[PDB]
Amino acid sequence: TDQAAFDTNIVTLTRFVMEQGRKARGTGEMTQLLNSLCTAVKAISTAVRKAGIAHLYGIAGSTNVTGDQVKKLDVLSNDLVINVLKSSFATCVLVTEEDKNAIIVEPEKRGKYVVCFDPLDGSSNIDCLVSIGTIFGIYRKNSTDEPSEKDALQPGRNLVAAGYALYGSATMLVLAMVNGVNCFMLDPAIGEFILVDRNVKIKKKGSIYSINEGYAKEFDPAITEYIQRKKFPPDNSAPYGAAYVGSMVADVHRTLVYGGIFMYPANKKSPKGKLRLLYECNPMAYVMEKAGGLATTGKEAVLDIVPTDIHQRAPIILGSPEDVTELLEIYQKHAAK
Amino acid sequence: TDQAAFDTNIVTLTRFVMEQGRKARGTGEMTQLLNSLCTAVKAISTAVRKAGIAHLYGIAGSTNVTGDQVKKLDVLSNDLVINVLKSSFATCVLVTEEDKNAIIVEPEKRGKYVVCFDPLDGSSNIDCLVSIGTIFGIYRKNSTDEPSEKDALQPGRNLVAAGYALYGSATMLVLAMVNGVNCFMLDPAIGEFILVDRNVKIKKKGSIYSINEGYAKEFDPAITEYIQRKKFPPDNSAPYGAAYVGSMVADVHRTLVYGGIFMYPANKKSPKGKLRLLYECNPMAYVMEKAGGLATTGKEAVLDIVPTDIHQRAPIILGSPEDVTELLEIYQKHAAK
Amino acid sequence: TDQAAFDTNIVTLTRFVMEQGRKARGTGEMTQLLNSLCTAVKAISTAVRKAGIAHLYGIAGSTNVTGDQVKKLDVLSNDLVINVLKSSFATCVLVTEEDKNAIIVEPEKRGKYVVCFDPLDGSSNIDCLVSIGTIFGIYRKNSTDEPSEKDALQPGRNLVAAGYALYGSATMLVLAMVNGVNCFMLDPAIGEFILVDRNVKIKKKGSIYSINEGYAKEFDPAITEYIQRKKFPPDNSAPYGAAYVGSMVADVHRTLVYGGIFMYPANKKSPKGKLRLLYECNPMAYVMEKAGGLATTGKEAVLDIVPTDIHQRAPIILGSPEDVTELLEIYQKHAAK
Amino acid sequence: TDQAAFDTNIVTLTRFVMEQGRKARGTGEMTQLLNSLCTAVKAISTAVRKAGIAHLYGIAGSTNVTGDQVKKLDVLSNDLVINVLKSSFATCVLVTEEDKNAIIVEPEKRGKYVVCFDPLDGSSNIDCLVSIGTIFGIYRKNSTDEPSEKDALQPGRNLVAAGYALYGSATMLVLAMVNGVNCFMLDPAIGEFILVDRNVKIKKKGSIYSINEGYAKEFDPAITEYIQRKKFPPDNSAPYGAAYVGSMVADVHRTLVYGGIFMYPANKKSPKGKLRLLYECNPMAYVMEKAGGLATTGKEAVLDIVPTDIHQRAPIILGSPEDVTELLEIYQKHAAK
Ligand SMILES: O=P(O)(O)OC[C@H]1O[C@](O)(CO)[C@@H](O)[C@@H]1O
Ligand SMILES: O=P(O)(O)OC[C@H]1O[C@](O)(CO)[C@@H](O)[C@@H]1O
Ligand SMILES: O=P(O)(O)OC[C@H]1O[C@](O)(CO)[C@@H](O)[C@@H]1O
Ligand SMILES: O=P(O)(O)OC[C@H]1O[C@](O)(CO)[C@@H](O)[C@@H]1O
Repeated sequence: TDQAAFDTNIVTLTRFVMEQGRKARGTGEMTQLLNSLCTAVKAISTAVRKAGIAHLYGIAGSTNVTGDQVKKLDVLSNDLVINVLKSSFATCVLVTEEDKNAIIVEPEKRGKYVVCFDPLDGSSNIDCLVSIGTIFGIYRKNSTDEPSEKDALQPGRNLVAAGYALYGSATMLVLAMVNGVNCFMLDPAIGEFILVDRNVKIKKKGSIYSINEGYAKEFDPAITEYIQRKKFPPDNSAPYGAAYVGSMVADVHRTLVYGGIFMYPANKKSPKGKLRLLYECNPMAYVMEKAGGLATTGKEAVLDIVPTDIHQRAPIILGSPEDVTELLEIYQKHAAK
Repeated sequence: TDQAAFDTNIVTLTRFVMEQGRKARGTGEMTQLLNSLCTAVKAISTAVRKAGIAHLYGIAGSTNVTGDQVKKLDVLSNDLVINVLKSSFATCVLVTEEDKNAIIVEPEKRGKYVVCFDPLDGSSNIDCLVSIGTIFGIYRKNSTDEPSEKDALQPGRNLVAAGYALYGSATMLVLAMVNGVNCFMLDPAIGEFILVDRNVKIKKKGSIYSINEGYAKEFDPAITEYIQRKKFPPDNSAPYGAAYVGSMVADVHRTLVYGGIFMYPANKKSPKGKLRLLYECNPMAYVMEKAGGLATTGKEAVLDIVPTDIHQRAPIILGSPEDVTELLEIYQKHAAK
Repeated sequence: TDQAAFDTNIVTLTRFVMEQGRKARGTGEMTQLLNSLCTAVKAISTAVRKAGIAHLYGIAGSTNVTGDQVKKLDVLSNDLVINVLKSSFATCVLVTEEDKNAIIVEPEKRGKYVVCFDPLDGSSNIDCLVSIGTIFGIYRKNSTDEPSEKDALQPGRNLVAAGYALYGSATMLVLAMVNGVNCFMLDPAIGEFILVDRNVKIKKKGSIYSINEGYAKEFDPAITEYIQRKKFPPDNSAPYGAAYVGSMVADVHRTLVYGGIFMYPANKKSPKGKLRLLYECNPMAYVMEKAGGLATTGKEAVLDIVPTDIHQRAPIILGSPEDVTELLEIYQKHAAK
Repeated sequence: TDQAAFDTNIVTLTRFVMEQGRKARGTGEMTQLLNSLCTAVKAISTAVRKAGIAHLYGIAGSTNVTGDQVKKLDVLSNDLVINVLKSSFATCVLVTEEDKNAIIVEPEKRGKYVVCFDPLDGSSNIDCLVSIGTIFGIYRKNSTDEPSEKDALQPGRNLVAAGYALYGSATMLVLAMVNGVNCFMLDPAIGEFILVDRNVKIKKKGSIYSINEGYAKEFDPAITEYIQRKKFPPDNSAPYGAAYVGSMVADVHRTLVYGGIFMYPANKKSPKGKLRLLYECNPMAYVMEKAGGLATTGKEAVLDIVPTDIHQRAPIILGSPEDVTELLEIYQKHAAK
């Protein structure tokens, strides 16, 4: 249909819960949440435009000496991305990798929305200005009793909203709850978030794939098989392209468009991959599923584990329900016993 | 005291009610409000950097032909500054000058916080880039029954938060409720509001005054008396300075600092002045009082009238409790009968 | 369907100064210290507007630093300029307010220009948060001599252009040249003082006087037996309004975009006015007479003054041809005995 | 107490190019089309990043505009550049991608430079929202002749500088000159490509190859019987990782700030590579060999190519001295029969 109108309007993130929220007859408590992170999708959004060199220590007021000499900004990100959560007065179990374990919230600033986020999708190789941003997750807190680190030990299948934050050039927060996916391209001129492509649905026939191809030898003859099919497509087909930003997001957000498919299991160096799942190989996985995007580990659906530790890691391979789920009959071609 | 610390923190506006709000054991409903205006203290904040010439029609997507040929942006301001209020789902009586009368809110997006604002402190003479911004007001809706235009007919004395928005260079939202005043200097780099001088208290001994001195002849021998005292300070004193931006804000925000005092009654041309009080000669008046700032009309305390019409206008003279209230014994020197 | 978004042939100051000097093979060295002056102004806007991430607000504590009575933003904003400029080499002589004695740029550079200015005049009135600005002229000199203070000593009728801005609701760099009055507005999207306000000439007999009537008893016989003239135009008709910003910078702005009577008479502390030739008289006033707006001092004029000190208070008095000629005629007639 | 806030002697690109050319009286005309090229890039960052107030998103409707397969941001971003540039006069010759045939700038201007470029290469990969960029070289020519296509036809070993940027997590304008590799980062606070990343040279034998292994069956004998070499370095040790951005621009970036093996071999649709001399080979590759990083094509090199068409696909293959020499040695040895 065609009628893309003129201005006098915007679509923030507040409105998304401010609106849908009451339609669910509630408190607007679920919302006390993500704004603090919305406020973050801009906060660090811009930190990297500067993160490069003469911008951080001194030239920004950085004095909370954290680390040995391998970082500080990263910690500074989450360093306000912590109490900000307390500033919402509704935080329960503030789940964060930065800390060995979470931090159980004080009697006062407590709710029933356990935020489980990665305060940084390993920006590390920030020296190139690649596609990175924020990460998060949450549960409507299943239990009741004095919240210990505990409950952040919950599957995405019983998690109604796990998510990231992509600052490419476009700071665009794709918010999604237990119903669909929706991106909020920000507007700095107005320091305001603005939705853009109303509702997302995972594509079905891609053409680019993601995993690390720099890694031939060590990989397995089951994954190093799905590989063959792209390179050497079998019944007279055309070779799958690829672009590996390296990132989980910057490749698992391409998936949100054109046609990408991450592949990343036990890299042999590591027994499961490189994503500390509970706020790594999950937020994305969840967002795709709502969108009708079949997420998984290759040997297990990413949203269905008994979280055997907070900072536990895991694999994720998702994209085209024909292409990413194609690996079933690849893992199922390599069938020896 | 001295300990002005380093970074890793910010003080928005959300937090002010998100925080104080629960300390009042409520819904966070009062807050669904002003964010939409917070979102505005930035929204138009920047409209004037452009408002000047090659920025508006076409070059911004302006097509909702309002007026004869004397404006459009102004209407465009409030043009989104309207439904934005509906986007909060808690709006009752959206009070706005732009319209002859308010607009009574539909059953759905209704609360118990009647927002009474001036969507524009007569920017008109925008051709100079002077000190202007937003305006507002609100009541915790006293009645109950089907809200007609009605209730926006309420005194500031039974109004717990009337306010403006000053974009000088510094977009700084001084929020205040029934308890004190607090300004939120924005940060565009993060499109985020940031409080600055914790708590305000009206000064007591100024040195600059505001009213229009271009107007000798028509003024009265009671106001054209307070005048004498400044020009010709009596018992061997020094002449009061002045700077009349022209604006109500840009002079009644100076009052918030250094030492100003607006004077502005029936300009004779008009029977009460030029401020359509209920969202003009009031927001400020109220903000000063909390701060221990004695507001008034000269012949009546600005926060105590039976609102004899929505768009009704009125006078306001406030500042130093010795200086602005000095007029009592001036109005009281000119005592004839 | 059709697509429309923005300007793709933008008129950058760089682009008018790169094509305006073509009247006679402009050499291509004017904009040298112009785009090099530029960056400074461009920058200083967010001083008053922003806080970086923390400015004077937070760093040590509320220490009683009463040993001086001048803000610190006054040297970081000055040096910056005195530093961005010398790098284009074109410098010759230097004179400011936030400095002392004539400082120069070695015969290891040098070009042909003598910019006389003030870092960001007003400063203090940014505390009351007014949208103030800054005066700043430049010189194309006649000298084989090594930069003595006697070199800057030239009246307005001998400059190349005068310039200033006002970081108010968008900075607008303003400069006067052989062809007239332009007005460059600033795009923050890219940080750009673009020509979006071409030529500018005011209204012949503008109904708006200008000055702080609070100084009533301080001015000489003219202005006074000249004030009520405007108060109630002897012609019985339209009396003058007043939007006297309060801060000198805009005292010239608003007026310009209109037509009014701004000025400064010799009072008590000012038996020679107070707004220095080299930085008030020759820039803004050179902008003015050249704008087609009469500019005055006291009895004499700015376009003809030679200081003893590069910091010599030369009065100022300006507006529309009729608006000010009336007054110089006031003087004419006020020759008295 | 002490006061600290920012830099007050900033190193503007304008300021390095205004002082770098002093090696021998730089004439002061280099930065002419440089600050005039500048504004364009400076601008184009918010194309991908912003939407003005509305871009392609909202204006008419989702009309099936399938008559073409190239975005519209491709001409507003091009023209803009081809328009900001001609205004400095210094132009000589013009060659792009988003245009056709040699377009020039009349003998009513002209200067000495021939900037060959692409408006914003990548475009499309901004839909998937990747932080892409743009290649754009410039020429200081040898010609008494009237601008024939035969004039641009010069290899890299005959330029004055090559340049590009990547509007990713802050645009960084990058340009190579007689003295080496710099890296100007962009301050949006004032819109400034400043020198905050001085000199830059990579790691000698960088453990990170570069290219889309998805193209496996498409490249010539070298890369292939060269791939597993890096997969498992014959030295048994450290195998190469891969952060192949996916988009050519950063395919040169990240690498640079590290050390890797980026390249492009002649495949099916590319029996002459695909990344044109005048805009891929001579800019970025001139940036490279001059960066101290071996740059290649196929058998021959970029620094020595003469096109039939100003749009002639010249392959590209580059990285660290050891990283690529191994490969040109691969060719050496791969002389075969
Ligand atoms: O090892 P690679 O291929 O460079 O991938 C980068 C990895 O680092 C991270 O940023 C971890 O923080 C992951 O999300 C990501 O998978
Ligand atoms: O008439 P003056 O002195 O210029 O004052 C401007 C007036 O216009 C307004 O902006 C009205 O919108 C008032 O708030 C203000 O008092
Ligand atoms: O009220 P006063 O004493 O005339 O001071 C205001 C004037 O003085 C200044 O401080 C300097 O001229 C300006 O900002 C303004 O023009
Ligand atoms: O996966 P492919 O087919 O090699 O395409 C990606 C490459 O092509 C381009 O589109 C042009 O080189 C670049 O962005 C990138 O280097």
